[PDB]
Amino acid sequence: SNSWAVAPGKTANGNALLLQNPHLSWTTDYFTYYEAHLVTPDFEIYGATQIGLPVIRFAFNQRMGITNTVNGMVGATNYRLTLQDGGYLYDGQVRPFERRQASYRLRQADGTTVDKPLEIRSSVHGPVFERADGTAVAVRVAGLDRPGMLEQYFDMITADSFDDYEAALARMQVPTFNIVYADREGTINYSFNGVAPKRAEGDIAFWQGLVPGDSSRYLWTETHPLDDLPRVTNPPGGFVQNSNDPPWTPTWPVTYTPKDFPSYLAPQTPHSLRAQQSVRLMSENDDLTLERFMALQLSHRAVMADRTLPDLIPAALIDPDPEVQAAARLLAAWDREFTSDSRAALLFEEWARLFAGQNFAGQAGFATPWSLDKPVSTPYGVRDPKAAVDQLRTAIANTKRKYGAIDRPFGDASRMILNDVNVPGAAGYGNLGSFRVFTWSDPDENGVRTPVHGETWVAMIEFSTPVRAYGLMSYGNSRQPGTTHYSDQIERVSRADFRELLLRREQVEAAVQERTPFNFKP
Amino acid sequence: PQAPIAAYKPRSNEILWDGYGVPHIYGVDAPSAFYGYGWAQARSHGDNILRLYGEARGKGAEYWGPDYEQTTVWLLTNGVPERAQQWYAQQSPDFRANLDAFAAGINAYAQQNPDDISPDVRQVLPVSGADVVAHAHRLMNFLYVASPGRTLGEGDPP
Repeated sequence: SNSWAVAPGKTANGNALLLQNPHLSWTTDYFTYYEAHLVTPDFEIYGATQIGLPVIRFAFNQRMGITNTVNGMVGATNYRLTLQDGGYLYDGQVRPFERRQASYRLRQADGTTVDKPLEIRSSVHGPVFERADGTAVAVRVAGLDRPGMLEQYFDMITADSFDDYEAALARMQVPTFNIVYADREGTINYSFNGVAPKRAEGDIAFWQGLVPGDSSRYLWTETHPLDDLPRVTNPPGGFVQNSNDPPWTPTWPVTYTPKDFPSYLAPQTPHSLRAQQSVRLMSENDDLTLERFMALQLSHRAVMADRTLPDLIPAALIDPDPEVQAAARLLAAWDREFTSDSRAALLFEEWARLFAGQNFAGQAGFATPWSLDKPVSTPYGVRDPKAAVDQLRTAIANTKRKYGAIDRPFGDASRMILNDVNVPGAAGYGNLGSFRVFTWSDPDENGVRTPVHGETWVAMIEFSTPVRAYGLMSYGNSRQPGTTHYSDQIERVSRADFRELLLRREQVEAAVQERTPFNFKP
Repeated sequence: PQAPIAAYKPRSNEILWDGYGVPHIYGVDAPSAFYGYGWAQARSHGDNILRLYGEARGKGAEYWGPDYEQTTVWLLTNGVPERAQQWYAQQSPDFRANLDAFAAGINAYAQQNPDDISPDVRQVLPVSGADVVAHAHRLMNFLYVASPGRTLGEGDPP
């Protein structure tokens, strides 16, 4: 997911800009986004939310808007229990479990149900699970006493002022997410939100692992208020961003450092290349128009090529194998963009899968490691050129096997296919540095691949008066058998041809194709 | 200071759908708009929504069998369907009416358009405010925050 918010001072027109850009599976129930527009005499909201949520999570209107990215807020603890004597060891004493016998029905192949017993055991920590290896684990989830998640989002997105928004956010009913805000008044905000247990010791990695479950020493009971969490408001940089990176570069220059917060809130791991691109795309550009803002969102730079190719190529041209030599020449002529017409891109991907592991996140191959001090220009270079060339050797094989050639056009293998609509792909993996994201599948036997995850709802909003907004939904606004509204946006996506989002009543009337009057009485 | 443009005052309850199937929902008050919204979501996504709500009652295994059983076991064991009932009762009365309206809209779409509802999610109906609360509760706390994979010691591919 990406999120930008730009302060008035950083724009040509003097109004704030907002990017909504969640990345989720294209093919998963509860992750499907839906676009809607709600208008009463007292509030207005437009945008997208996961199906079955009655409130819009990616909302905007004439006054304000928000967006969300995943932050991994560690809001649960898994505890390893020491089983002994029918109970579990805890503070030197064997202590018994709470047990209840519940049941559920299971549907059988023949349409009947059988009745199935289900013991539910709990320790002090929470409900207990046995892993396939025998480890008894108790899970302790923060914020089970926060019933107002839905109403909090509703109050945030219909906030009349930043103060009202902030008061709503401060109720701590939304247990996770980075949340970014912008408004027509000129305020922009980043908050690393969620419900975080207060802990007296241990870093994030300790708390993500199995915490020992034999001691009150590790049993937390309290959570952090909002002003204990990383936040940024109208920073001197004139923008805020998050691309799933740790909260330490939400703007440039930074307004805090990792030592200002408990160490278990968020990791201190290297920033993805997409996250690095996010910071530069914003910080390097002033006097932004909405048009230019939109063009920046399309960025699909193969940043990892920039970090590795200057070392890889000269090393590879030395190799005796003419096919390796030709691969190096193909790679060197590449402009390092993930365009449809790229003949080097697929090949580069395959080398990168070997150089940085299958998810492109490994760091060991670089000569210069990622550093907090050069946080958008590290890691750099190739540590072992000879070894990397051998990786290119294997990658030439893999590219040919998968795709049929070392030089097949990117957008001939990479297709976006919904129903009978078949269009050329462009952009690619976030971890290679592509800002706009399409997480391409493994190819089929004809070397054709499709996005499994990536751009879903994309909207860009300028809080002028009236507001101006443009959006697309990759997989359409419906997924019911036979809808014409599933594959009717993807061609536009392939051309980056965004719809004007229609908020004002006169615009809505000009565009209406179906009127459903309804009447509700309780 | 420069005020935003005038709000629109809906004088009747209607959904104006555009060419891409985006519902513009106009209600004369909050519960109307929420009803309209549940209607629209059921039009556009009824099958999966109903399936998901059925799961969040912890009835996956009962409605749809073994492929739904592990989520059933995960959610019953974490007392999700019952906490949803509690959370529902604990809503402010104004917001509880919005959730009831949303469930009503879903139900009313399925009523006026039974042909649009896949046979094996029919048994789920009617849905309630608590259903809506439950699904949101599985989504936030038991998919995002505490995934079954992190606890059971698993997780999904790339």
